[PDB]
Amino acid sequence: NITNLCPFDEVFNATRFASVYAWNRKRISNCVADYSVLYNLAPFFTFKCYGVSPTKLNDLCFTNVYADSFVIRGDEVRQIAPGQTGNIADYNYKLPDDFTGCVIAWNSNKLDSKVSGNYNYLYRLFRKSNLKPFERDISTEIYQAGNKPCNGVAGFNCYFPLRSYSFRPTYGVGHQPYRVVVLSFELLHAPATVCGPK
Amino acid sequence: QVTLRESGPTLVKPKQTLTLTCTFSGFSLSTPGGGVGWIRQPPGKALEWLALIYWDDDKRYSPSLKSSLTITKDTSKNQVVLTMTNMDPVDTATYYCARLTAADTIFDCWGQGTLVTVSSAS
Amino acid sequence: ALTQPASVSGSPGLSITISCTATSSDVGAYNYVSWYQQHPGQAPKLMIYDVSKRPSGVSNRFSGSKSANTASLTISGLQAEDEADYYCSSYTTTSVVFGGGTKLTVLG
Repeated sequence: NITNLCPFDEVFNATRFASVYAWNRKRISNCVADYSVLYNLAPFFTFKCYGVSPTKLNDLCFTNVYADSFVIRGDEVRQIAPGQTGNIADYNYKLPDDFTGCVIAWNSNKLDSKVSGNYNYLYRLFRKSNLKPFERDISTEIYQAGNKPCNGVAGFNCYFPLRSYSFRPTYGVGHQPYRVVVLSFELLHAPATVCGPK
Repeated sequence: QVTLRESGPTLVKPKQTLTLTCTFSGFSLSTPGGGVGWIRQPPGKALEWLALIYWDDDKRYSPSLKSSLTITKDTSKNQVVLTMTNMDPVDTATYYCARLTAADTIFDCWGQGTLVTVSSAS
Repeated sequence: ALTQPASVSGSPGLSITISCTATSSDVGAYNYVSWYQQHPGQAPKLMIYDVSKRPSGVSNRFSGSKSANTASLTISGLQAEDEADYYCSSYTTTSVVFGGGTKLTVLG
């Protein structure tokens, strides 16, 4: 008994979407969530829920929904699945192997790819240990290998952790930008706050 | 209702700097994916892209000309300014400013274009 | 760059095609390509953006195709008010190429 629409237009229709290592999080609560509205927007070529039954989802209440958003490449969308190796599922954004949520990834090469490359999306490349479930590495320190100390320079054995995606419109499907929004549903023992139309 | 009107002096002395401006009305340049560029068209020749600006102050230029082309935005008054130095008597052409709505729609709406000539005559 | 046929003739009503070959293929996947029309004395007007798409205000007489790496503008049902210069433009790895020109001569 809430009778209020959730602000899904703030995580699916935002001007500045997110970064890879600085993925945005907008927790939703105390509102009615009708996921069918997602079928009227741009064609979502990737809608793979993991334990959520995407079809007939309006008839399901949720306790705490966490909507995370970021932008990745094309061949790296398959790493947002719960449990996978690679480069962004180990040092940028990793999901637990209990993820009862939905990953919606849509191609954004129409507005997130400019001439000579869009360098406004950075992804982490060098990190000591693998990223733990739901950890955001907002820090950027010079990755000094544990052999010889380094300083604020760049050389043969000393480099920078973050890299720069080059989203050019002359790239085929796989290197084009893709906006990915993951909805994590708690569904634990607690009074629910987000339900559907019923 | 997109309207892109060019301005600036048509006649320019050789070896100087242009001040070709483009007033755009009917859209906001802050839209994600938008942008205003410039296309040169010599008399009796083909089109050639010169410069381009985006919604995040990103300035792209042609790889052949990067030491003279300078584009800037003045969204406070909706006026994109383009300045190029070292005007040679080969740049006499009809300059256009077209809006780049998105990456898929390359320069959909064009302006009217101004004939900029480079001649030592009065 | 992009090469186009210089002169193209067409009888009133028949269908013609304009080839946009990407010689020196640094164009990449060649995903986006837009065809503009320019009448003598006016500004280039976009006829058809990406090969399967049509802007509001253009009739179904214009269509686009791309067999393997060559864009083709199919114009069917020619009229007297169609003799204009057509330009195909795509994206390169570092610039925005605009190709050459193509003059349509509707005899009669």
